[PDB]
Amino acid sequence: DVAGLTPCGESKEFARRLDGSVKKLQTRLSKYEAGTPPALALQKQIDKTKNRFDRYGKAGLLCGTDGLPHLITDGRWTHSGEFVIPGLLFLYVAGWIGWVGRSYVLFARTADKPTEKEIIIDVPVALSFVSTGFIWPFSAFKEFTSGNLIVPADEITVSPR
Amino acid sequence: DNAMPFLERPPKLDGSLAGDVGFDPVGFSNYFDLRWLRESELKHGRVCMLGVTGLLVQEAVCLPQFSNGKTPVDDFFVVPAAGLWQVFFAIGAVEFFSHGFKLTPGDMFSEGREAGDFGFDPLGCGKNPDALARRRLVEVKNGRLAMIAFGGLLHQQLLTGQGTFEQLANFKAIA
Amino acid sequence: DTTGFSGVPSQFARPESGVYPAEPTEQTFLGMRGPRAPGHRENFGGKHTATMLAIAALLWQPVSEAGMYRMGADGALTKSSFSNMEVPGFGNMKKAPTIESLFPFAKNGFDASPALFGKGSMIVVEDPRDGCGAYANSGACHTFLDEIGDALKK
Amino acid sequence: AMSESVPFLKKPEALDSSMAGYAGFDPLGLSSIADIKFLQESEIKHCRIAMLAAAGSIAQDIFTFPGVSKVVGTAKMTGVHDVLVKQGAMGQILLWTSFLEVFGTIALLETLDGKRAPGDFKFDPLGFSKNAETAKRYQLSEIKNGRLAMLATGGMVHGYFITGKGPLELLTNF
Amino acid sequence: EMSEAIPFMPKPANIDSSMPGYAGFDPLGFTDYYSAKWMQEAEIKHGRVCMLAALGMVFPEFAKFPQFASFSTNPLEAFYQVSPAGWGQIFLFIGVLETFSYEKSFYNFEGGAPGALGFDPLRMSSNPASAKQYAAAEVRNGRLAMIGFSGMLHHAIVSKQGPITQIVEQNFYPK
Amino acid sequence: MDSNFLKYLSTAPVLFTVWLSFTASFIIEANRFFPDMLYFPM
Amino acid sequence: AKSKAVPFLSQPEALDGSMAGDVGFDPFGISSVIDIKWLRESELKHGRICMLAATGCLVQEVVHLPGPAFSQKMALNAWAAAPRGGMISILVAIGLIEMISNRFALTATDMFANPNRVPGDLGFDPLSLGANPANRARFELSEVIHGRAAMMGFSGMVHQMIVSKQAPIEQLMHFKAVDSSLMKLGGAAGNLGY
Amino acid sequence: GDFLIHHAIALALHTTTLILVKGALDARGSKLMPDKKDFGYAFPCDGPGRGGTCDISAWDAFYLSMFWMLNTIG
Ligand code: CLA
Ligand code: CLA
Ligand code: CLA
Ligand SMILES: CCCCCCCCCCCCCCCCCC(=O)OC[C@H](CO[C@@H]1O[C@H](CO)[C@H](O)[C@H](O)[C@H]1O)OC(=O)CCCCCCCCCCCCCCCCC
Ligand SMILES: CCCCCCCCCCCCCCCC(=O)OC[C@H](COP(=O)(O)OC[C@@H](O)CO)OC(=O)CCCCCCCCCCCCCCC
Ligand code: KC2
Ligand SMILES: CC1=C(C#C/C(C)=C/C=C/C(C)=C/C=C/C=C(C)/C=C/C=C(\C)C#CC2=C(C)C[C@@H](O)CC2(C)C)C(C)(C)C[C@H](O)C1
Ligand SMILES: CC1=C(C#C/C(C)=C/C=C/C(C)=C/C=C/C=C(C)/C=C/C=C(\C)C#CC2=C(C)C[C@@H](O)CC2(C)C)C(C)(C)C[C@H](O)C1
Ligand SMILES: CC1=C(C#C/C(C)=C/C=C/C(C)=C/C=C/C=C(C)/C=C/C=C(\C)C#CC2=C(C)C[C@@H](O)CC2(C)C)C(C)(C)C[C@H](O)C1
Ligand SMILES: CCCCCCCCCCCCO[C@@H]1O[C@H](CO)[C@@H](O[C@H]2O[C@H](CO)[C@@H](O)[C@H](O)[C@H]2O)[C@H](O)[C@H]1O
Repeated sequence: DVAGLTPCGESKEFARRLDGSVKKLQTRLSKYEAGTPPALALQKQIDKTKNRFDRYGKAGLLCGTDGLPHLITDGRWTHSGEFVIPGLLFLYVAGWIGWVGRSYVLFARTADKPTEKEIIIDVPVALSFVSTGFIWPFSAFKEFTSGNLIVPADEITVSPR
Repeated sequence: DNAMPFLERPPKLDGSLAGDVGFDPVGFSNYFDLRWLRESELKHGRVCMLGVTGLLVQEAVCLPQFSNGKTPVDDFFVVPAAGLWQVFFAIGAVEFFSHGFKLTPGDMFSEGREAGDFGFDPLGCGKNPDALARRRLVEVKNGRLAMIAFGGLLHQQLLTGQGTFEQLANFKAIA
Repeated sequence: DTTGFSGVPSQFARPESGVYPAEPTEQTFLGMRGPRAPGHRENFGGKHTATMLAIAALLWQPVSEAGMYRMGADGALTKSSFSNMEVPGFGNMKKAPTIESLFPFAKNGFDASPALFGKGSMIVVEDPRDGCGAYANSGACHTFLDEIGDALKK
Repeated sequence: AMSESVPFLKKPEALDSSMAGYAGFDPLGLSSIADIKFLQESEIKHCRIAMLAAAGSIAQDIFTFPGVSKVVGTAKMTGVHDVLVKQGAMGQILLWTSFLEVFGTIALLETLDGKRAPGDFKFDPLGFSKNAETAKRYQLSEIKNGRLAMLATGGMVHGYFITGKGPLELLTNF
Repeated sequence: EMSEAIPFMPKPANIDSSMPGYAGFDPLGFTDYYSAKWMQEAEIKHGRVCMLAALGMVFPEFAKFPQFASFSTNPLEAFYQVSPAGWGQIFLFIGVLETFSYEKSFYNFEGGAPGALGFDPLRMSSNPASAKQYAAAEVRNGRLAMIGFSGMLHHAIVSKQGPITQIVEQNFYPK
Repeated sequence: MDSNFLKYLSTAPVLFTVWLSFTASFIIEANRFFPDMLYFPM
Repeated sequence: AKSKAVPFLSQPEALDGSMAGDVGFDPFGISSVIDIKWLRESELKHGRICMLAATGCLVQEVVHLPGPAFSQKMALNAWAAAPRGGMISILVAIGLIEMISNRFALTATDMFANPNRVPGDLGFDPLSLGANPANRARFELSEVIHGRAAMMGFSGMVHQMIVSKQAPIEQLMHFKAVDSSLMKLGGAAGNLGY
Repeated sequence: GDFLIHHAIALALHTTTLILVKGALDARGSKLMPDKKDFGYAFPCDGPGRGGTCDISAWDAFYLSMFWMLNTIG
């Protein structure tokens, strides 16, 4: 398929990975009686292993010669669930955390003792800030264009050279 | 009188325009220019008078260089495409010259043009003022009548597929 | 201080606009109460919205029943799509976009009607009770009240 | 001030004897909820449509226009509706009443503006309401007959569901 | 002062009624940070490019140039069917046209009106009313063409056809 | 509850430990009910 | 100065009997940490959603739109069967309604910036049913009570559809008691997993 | 495997560059020692005051980047 890779549902080495993984569990299950807790546990593991391999086979992942699923991250839309869509989810959460922490640091600057607010956090005000982060792209961009995100170069302390 | 006596008379409909019976229930002339709306009403009306004459004539007459459709609305589909395009551009040229190249609502009436007026009276039928006033009201009402009538003729000709006069002489209800 | 979730941007060191428009009281039928321009509710108030909704509901009736209706030998009418009409002058495009492209009921199998629901695709109304009563039932019907009676006699 | 129609209840504080068909009957306080001019226009509209509906049920049981019996046979009341939806009859009625209702929407919005009495379409081609007392007598009468026909229409159609007959043959049989 | 487009928000300070397509619409305040006149030149140039581009996505549905008569009516395939010498000539011609805009912006930025590249051969916009109507109409048709081309592009990605063909075949949703 | 004990629970190490224990706990629960999510399923 | 709902506790501050449905019920003192305006916005919003949702479960059991995609008597099955495109259309339309109806004041920090803004009052009165100020107090009270009742009722309906895989009134008319062998509660760590 | 090792090499190149660039650009001065150019390239420290100034010279950034160069070529 892409880059000479094989879809995991028809690669024979993925099938051998699944078979060897289940024989490894079955030889451990061969040392226990049926209704015992180790037998129940190992059967649950065998079912979980089979479920994982079956799901990966039908997901559109591309296995290599090794038979292990490979990730395509060049930007094509048929593989966006492997890097582009997890990446969009990450950047939303990371920008949320950054926007919320910045909002609390600016609130804490206007406090009676600004350094006491950072080792003893005002939890109602900080929870007020953690709730605001869901619309951080719009709030942060409006913050940028209104001249309130970036400070000018002459209010920043720098080294002599 | 008031056309719709239960409704209050629209505020912008003074009697100065001919054909004014105070009929504006939806609420136009409170949003749009009455000068533009009157120009659209006369243009629609004259096009539909010519259209009803064309529909009736083409049911009987056909130029020798052209084929003949089943119906005068099917006459559109047997005249060559280049001919339709030439007619379209000829009408466009007339629209350009008559309005002086000002066609938009914003500029069409910047020269103090009178709605419906293109300075067209070769036979001098509008020489007399009072006769002109009567012919203004006659024009607007015949235009309104031809608008409804053209709608009727075109849709019945599409539905039946049998003209106007042959339809009347061979009337066949919906079954 | 700041109580928390107070909502005033000056208690959270947030930049506010400083402009808080006066809140009016007039309402519109499919709109909201709020600050408008002068003259806005007089031209786009309840009168406008009701009349426009009425005209849209009237013009739905030709649109929902759109098609090429033609007579056969008798008066029987056949319905066809507007696609079958061919425009004669536009080169390689033979069939042309019509009112069926903005309202494609047929592809989704809707059978639209002027009332909005046709014979096909009619609203479905069923009976939950299933033809039995609240109490003292017999057969494949055993209510919550019957189980209250069943538990009390056991 | 107690209600004349429901004596243990108070007067409904939005209804006054200048209205037509007033009996002080608003126990649930609905005249306080909705605008009263809307309620009056809705009542007269419901009244006139139901008067036409009741007369149509009676007349349809008595006689039927030429040709209609072939297209709709044993069917009556709601049963004809579905058959006549297949033909173009019901759709044509919907179209023309909808056309009238667009202007009725404009009329109702003028009524809520306060420039028109509810139910006033000024329609008096023959002359009956020339005199003021006769106009009042007709106004009270038309609300009274419309109310009676509202309940009538209800009864007629529900009797059709129960028996399959309709108003006149339900009188004749059982 | 309040925005006209968005009645509950305050007016964006750096846009004004003087500008032809003004609606008071700047919710994220780009003009509070960037130059309003640079944004107008960019909006007008994007609009002209998208006006041509929307016409170009639709037009080879009707007729093709004889040379490219074999080329596809899906525009995104006809993009790759053209030879690189042809695309090089297109890029050079656009470059020649962009020399006048490279000279307008970056050198005499403050002299003139946004989008005024000295291209008025037919001497329109002489009449002031016509000039106003044409300015606002160019802006609004440019914005409409931007939205229209963006639509038509992604629709050509989903249904592997052109706009008109997609509509006619009723291929309106992902197959 | 006492305001000085609530002020102690607002100190940085307590909130840090509670917040990341809560964070760790819903990652653990999400991987219990939905294990082996190598890709966004689409 | 004791609470009326909970007679052995003190009356919580920020609860002064002005708001409709104010019976002094705040034992955990959420109103002392979270501003009461935000809490009343959230209570009215939750309640309105639930009022529609409870009615949604009951009506969806009885009345359906046409088509096989809408023939799901059990409401928890309607979630999966109803067309995804239209369900995400509902979600996007809800998001647009949330930003516009709140007038871009959505965050906890910015909502109520305008002193004119009232908790739960979004300006929604299309038919001007609240025009009469005599009816205002009991309307506010009965809206609050309908919202609370519907929160409790929808919670019950959803978890009774989970326990019994039946639509709610059909569950009432074809009732079956819990075996207790199935639907065991907890137990993930008692058996040490699996 | 080649993807992962190329990204590790990129990290090593950037980190070695960071110490060497920071050493070159802070060589003339910083906030701890703003007059660092008066003392030269290789000096031990500025003493225990101002919090401590061990490894503050530009030579010491050569010293610290030598470990990262060895790691990178490794
Ligand atoms: C929420 C506060 C906050 C914010 C908005 C930023 C923002 C930034 N940091 Mg800083 N940083 C922070 C906290 C924060 N930092 C803390 C707590 C530390 C100590 C570990 C650092 C240490 C640090 C270094 C060493 C570097 C940055 C860099 C950067 C920049 C790029 C993003 C990045 O590299 O992330 C990197 C983030 C980290 C290394 C640590 C983040 C730790 C957590 C996840 C964030 C703090 C959470 C905080 C407790 C929020 C509580 C909120 C609550 C009170 C409401 C950006 C300017 C880089 C830079 O200058 O690039 C130009 C860089 O090299 N940061
Ligand atoms: C004035 C405009 C107008 C026009 C152009 C039409 C056009 C049409 N109507 Mg509609 N209709 C109108 C007004 C109009 N109607 C009004 C105001 C009503 C009252 C609500 C109706 C009620 C109506 C019904 C119920 C039916 C039609 C039907 C038709 C179709 C008849 C086609 C045919 O072959 O009939 C040829 C028939 C004739 C030439 C005979 C006409 C004579 C009729 C039978 C006399 C009726 C008199 C009546 C009692 C007058 C009282 C008026 C009052 C109650 C409003 C056609 C599409 C029929 C249809 O769609 O069938 C497919 C159908 O069944 N129309
Ligand atoms: C941008 C406008 C737009 C467009 C082009 C579409 C297009 C489509 N939608 Mg819709 N949709 C929209 C906006 C839009 N949607 C919005 C804003 C919502 C949220 C309220 C929805 C919710 C929605 C649902 C839930 C469904 C669709 C469906 C469909 C598809 C089939 C439509 C059909 O067959 O109609 C012909 C059918 C009808 C006209 C029947 C109408 C049924 C009535 C009117 C429902 C009552 C509405 C109710 C009162 C809503 C009130 C809430 C609202 C005010 C917020 C089609 C792709 C369906 C789908 O995906 O099927 C494949 C589907 O199930 N949509
Ligand atoms: C302008 C608008 C006008 C609207 C007018 C209509 C609405 C007016 C308000 C109506 C409010 C509801 C009234 C009922 C309407 C339906 C009537 C009906 O037939 O119901 C339908 C059902 C019965 O349904 C019956 O089914 C039978 C077959 O099984 C029959 O054949 C009939 O179908 C039908 O009569 O009614 C009930 O289930 C009532 C249950 C009991 C309700 C309370 C009874 C009286 C109170 C004493 C109870 C004490 C209990 C103590 C504890 C006991 C614990 C076990
Ligand atoms: C205002 C809204 C009010 C919500 C009320 C909640 C109603 C339902 C609550 C449980 C009902 C009965 C439970 C019996 C069921 C029961 O007790 O099962 C027992 C289970 C532990 O299993 P065992 O050790 O009992 O195994 C026992 C053996 O018999 C079987 O193997 O207890 C739990 O830990 C499960 C709950 C998760 C604990 C963490 C929850 C998530 C934490 C989120 C942050 C805190 C929130 C509150 C946490 C408590
Ligand atoms: C001829 C063009 C035109 C048509 C065909 C048309 C049709 C309908 C229909 C048809 C189904 C409905 C239901 C409807 C309803 C509303 N229109 Mg109307 N409308 C048209 C023109 C304008 C303008 C120019 C404005 C406007 C407005 C509103 C408001 C909000 C008021 C508010 O909430 O305060 C509501 C509810 C104003 C606005 O704010 O729009 C965001 C505004 O300036 N409309 N409109
Ligand atoms: C400058 C100047 C003059 C000049 C000139 C020139 C060359 C002027 C050229 C003007 C042009 C080409 C304007 C074209 C605008 C196109 C638009 C607005 C299309 C929008 C498409 C839409 C909205 C759509 C869509 C679609 C979507 C997305 C989904 C589809 O499935 C379907 C659908 C089709 C509905 C001259 C030469 C006279 C001289 C003068 O002195 C100065
Ligand atoms: C915002 C928020 C709130 C909230 C909220 C909530 C939870 C709101 C939920 C709203 C919902 C559920 C809206 C549902 C809309 C359904 C539609 C439009 C159906 C269209 C059917 C169609 C097009 C069809 C079809 C057809 C197809 C295709 C093929 C046929 O075989 C079948 C069929 C014929 C039927 C509130 C107000 C409470 C408060 C606060 O302000 C915050
Ligand atoms: C405001 C406004 C207007 C409006 C509007 C609207 C849309 C008003 C609609 C309001 C609605 C839909 C209210 C619904 C309340 C539902 C309740 C109280 C259910 C409680 C359930 C319980 C207690 C239960 C239960 C159950 C459980 C758990 C166990 C089950 O086995 C069984 C059982 C069923 C018994 C309009 C738009 C007209 C305009 C106007 O200008 C302004
Ligand atoms: C006139 C529209 C104006 C703006 C429209 C622009 C839309 C903006 C982007 C929305 C994307 C369109 O949404 C896309 O189309 C339809 C909508 O159900 C869905 O398509 C799905 O449902 C349709 C409708 O029955 C089926 O015929 C089709 O087989 C199925 O794939 C796609 O899964 C979805 O990806």
